[PDB]
Amino acid sequence: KSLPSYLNGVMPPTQSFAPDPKYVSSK
Amino acid sequence: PNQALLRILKETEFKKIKVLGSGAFGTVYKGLWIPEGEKVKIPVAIKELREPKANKEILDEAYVMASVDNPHVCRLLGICLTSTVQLITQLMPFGCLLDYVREHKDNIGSQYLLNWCVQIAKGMNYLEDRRLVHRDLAARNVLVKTPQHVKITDFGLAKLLGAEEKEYHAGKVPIKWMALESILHRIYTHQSDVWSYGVTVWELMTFGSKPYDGIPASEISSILEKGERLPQPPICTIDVYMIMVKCWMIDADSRPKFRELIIEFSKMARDPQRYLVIQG
Repeated sequence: KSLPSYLNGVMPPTQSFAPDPKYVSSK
Repeated sequence: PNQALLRILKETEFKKIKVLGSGAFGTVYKGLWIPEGEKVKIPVAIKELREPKANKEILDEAYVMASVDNPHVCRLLGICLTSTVQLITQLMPFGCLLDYVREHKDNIGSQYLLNWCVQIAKGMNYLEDRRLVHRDLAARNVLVKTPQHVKITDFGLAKLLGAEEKEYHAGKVPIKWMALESILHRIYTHQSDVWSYGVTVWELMTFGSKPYDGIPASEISSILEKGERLPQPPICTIDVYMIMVKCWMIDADSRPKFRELIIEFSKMARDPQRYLVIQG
């Protein structure tokens, strides 16, 4: 029901969460 | 103190045999403890870490690190004190859960996976419930009782907080497994562990994959500020994931408390095949 649709199981080094400030720091 | 709780060993009630493994903070082995006299022989793994009264901790760490009555934390059996500290604990065979999920990626089912999570969580809870601070929680630092039972270990990096303590002020603890205040602010909190735990879960989820692998241990901050977090675990529904990314929030007292992680996991657990997607 809710999985990652990566291009060949290729799981990327990172998942970005900006601009959310709960994960983006004042800096 | 006294003659009870935290058995110390005369350096003759155990022999270092073969080298089980060497870490950053020390080279642990696997010998045999012969309780002086007591014709009873015992097989364990010696922890000869190498690094002042910085032992007050080691000691206070073990002091409770032995006061354990939980099925998810490798009770510290005993201790060795020479011109170099060493620890003993009821040796496990399989090993660190990382080796495990690495020999069984295509064999572990959602079941256990969601479980461990809860177990691991249960354990992190009892230490939190005993003014403790693990500091370095990770797949490696966790031993396998049975695929149906797992325990957490220590190399004494923890520290017991004193009534008026909320955060610990500071081996080296792999950067990649710690919160942001741990890196940027040499700060260790019941909440930073949570963040460590999110990485753990990630691992297990990715079947022990190397977190960030490829990106130097330097930029983890540089990006941790930029709001970057571990990718999504393929076998992970966007519902499991969220509890993880949630522990990696910048505000520290905004993250999932331990008791809680158990709840949302002791739930998911109730329907493993529903939150994870593994062929086999």
